[PDB]
Amino acid sequence: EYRDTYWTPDYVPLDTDLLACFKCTGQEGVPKEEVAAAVAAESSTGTWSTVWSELLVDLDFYKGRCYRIEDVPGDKEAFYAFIAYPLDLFEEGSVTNVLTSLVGNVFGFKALRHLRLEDIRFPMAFIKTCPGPPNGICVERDRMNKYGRPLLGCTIKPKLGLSGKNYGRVVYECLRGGLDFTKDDENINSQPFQRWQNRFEFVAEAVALAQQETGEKKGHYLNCTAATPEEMYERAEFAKELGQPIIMHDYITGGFTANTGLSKWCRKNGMLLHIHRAMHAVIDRHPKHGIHFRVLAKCLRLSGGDQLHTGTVVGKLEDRQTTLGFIDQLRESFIPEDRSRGNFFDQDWGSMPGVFAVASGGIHVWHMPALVAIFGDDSVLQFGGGTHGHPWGSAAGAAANRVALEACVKARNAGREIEKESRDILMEAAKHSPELAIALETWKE
Amino acid sequence: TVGDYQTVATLETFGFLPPMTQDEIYDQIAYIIAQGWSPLIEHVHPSRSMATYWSYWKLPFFGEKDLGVIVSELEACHRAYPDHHVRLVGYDAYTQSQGACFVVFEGR
Amino acid sequence: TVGDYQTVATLETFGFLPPMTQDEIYDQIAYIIAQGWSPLIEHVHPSRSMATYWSYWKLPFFGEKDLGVIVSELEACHRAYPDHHVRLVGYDAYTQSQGACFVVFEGR
Ligand SMILES: O=C(O)[C@@](O)(COP(=O)(O)O)[C@H](O)[C@H](O)COP(=O)(O)O
Ligand SMILES: [Mg+2]
Repeated sequence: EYRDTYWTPDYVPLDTDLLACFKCTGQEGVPKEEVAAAVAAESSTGTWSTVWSELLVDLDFYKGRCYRIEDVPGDKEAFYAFIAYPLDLFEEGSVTNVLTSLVGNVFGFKALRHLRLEDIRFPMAFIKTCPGPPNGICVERDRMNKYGRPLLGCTIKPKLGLSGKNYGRVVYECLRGGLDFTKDDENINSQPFQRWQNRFEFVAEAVALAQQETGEKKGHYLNCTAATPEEMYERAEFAKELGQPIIMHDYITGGFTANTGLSKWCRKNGMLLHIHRAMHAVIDRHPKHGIHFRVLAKCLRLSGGDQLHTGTVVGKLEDRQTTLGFIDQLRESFIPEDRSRGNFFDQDWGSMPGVFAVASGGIHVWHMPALVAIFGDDSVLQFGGGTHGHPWGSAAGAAANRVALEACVKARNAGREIEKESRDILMEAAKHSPELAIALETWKE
Repeated sequence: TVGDYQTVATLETFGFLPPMTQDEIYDQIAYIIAQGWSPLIEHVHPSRSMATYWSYWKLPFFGEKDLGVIVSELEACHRAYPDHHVRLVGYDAYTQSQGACFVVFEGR
Repeated sequence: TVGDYQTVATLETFGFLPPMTQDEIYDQIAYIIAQGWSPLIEHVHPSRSMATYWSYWKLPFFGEKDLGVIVSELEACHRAYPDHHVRLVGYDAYTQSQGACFVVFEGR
């Protein structure tokens, strides 16, 4: 027991292996090969002890090995440890198992002061066992008939207080004014002041009465997060019986077991799934501890869900290169290796559909040319007060964003620089709309 | 009256903006072609506007690199059907999706 | 003919009584305000009369203590929509309910 039986510098990973990257720094004095070897051991076999039983098995086959050590640029005591795991260690189509194995124990191990899971390469043999998105980008655009432009959303406020009927009152106003989605807030489950069978039924009327008046398909992500899985399926089946197209779930707080059961219920029943990344900043935020959100985005694309919050837009989450890095991984089918965007591995998804990139949290009308240049067309833009905060109401507010979005698209197509000519793509649009002309005066500038 | 917003019936994309000039159609068509997509013209009676399949005209312009033909194939569909919407589409063969979809003529 | 009662189509409250005088609207509005409720004006086409949501005008008068403004905001909704019902509502914020709900103008 001293390791360097897990430090294989000559090994060439198979195409069936599951690779991983760790940004690590260990105790003072111990060489890097030993401390990365300890990460190799404690995340697979966590050994060698001395037992009679550990000789009943060929343990050189199930061992995880560290084949490369690289230095973090800009830091000295840290390093990158690339570790390879055999495909036999994991259950097929189980993402609850792949994290329980990797991050289940190594984070408590004592010799490491700092450890961060940065990336994972999944092999094509593992990807094909997982369910994946229930629909994807190209199937959602088919079912909703929305082409050539990003989608628009709003989150109903006040979060706390509205009855089932006043809720549907405010849902009806934002939809009938230009948006195509509204959102249940993450808190809204089934509170005493608004039970869920009363919210579900009055929203179903506000959606169906705005779909007919505008002549466009509209929706509202109803929150089917619950305390039990029997309760979650019950809300999902209520929502499908009311004829609704889309629902919502919280995968970090409700768990991957529930998220994957819901994601495969949506394929047999033809529903869409919107995912909220609640309690992500507890894990992902600090730059030396925990998991990067990139890895929790890959696990989400593997488990299910057609849209995922990426946020956060004030004025954005901020670098842009890191964000554009895992937006590629949510959407593309093959992603090369680029260190600037923090992709440590070449990742191939084959034919697995992409996931919509939802931008959120505090957008206003002057942010459109920067959110169309950065995110592209396979994005959803969700404001909370951008729609509701308009001096004339919630329908005149939605009518101002839908005019400023379609003016930024049609100027991107025609070869103009949207993120650079933003003021004449907007002031020349307000000449033909008094709803936007007053919105540009409020949220100046 | 201000501010009393009235719900308006629209098509979908570019519906909230005024009708496009001839010069705007040029640049949208040029963008559609420069992405490598295939143009495609449709039309319906404005009452059947929410059908899942409109009506072709005539076949998608597979591998057409000239926008001076599509601006003349749009007045033909319009003159032949002067009470129809005239849509303009951009077929993407690798993704099996549509990169563009906006009504050009509204239906006299 | 007596006594042959004919079923009549009504709205709901105060529907069986004759249309209200201007002075009656004063006292109902004054009662609505004196309970602490918020006035709210709606209208629909008399055919869409059984919709669950009518149409606002323009925003609920949150914290308005003057009934000389609401009697003038009722002729505005009527003149702007001379073929609509004009309802008068009283929003209760603590109970999340409506303490009043009666049609004022019937739709010319
Ligand atoms: O802080 C702001 O600027 C807003 O309140 C908008 O103000 P205005 O209403 O004055 O525009 C943001 O919408 C919310 O903070 C979060 O967004 P949301 O609630 O949409 O998720
Ligand atoms: Mg902002």
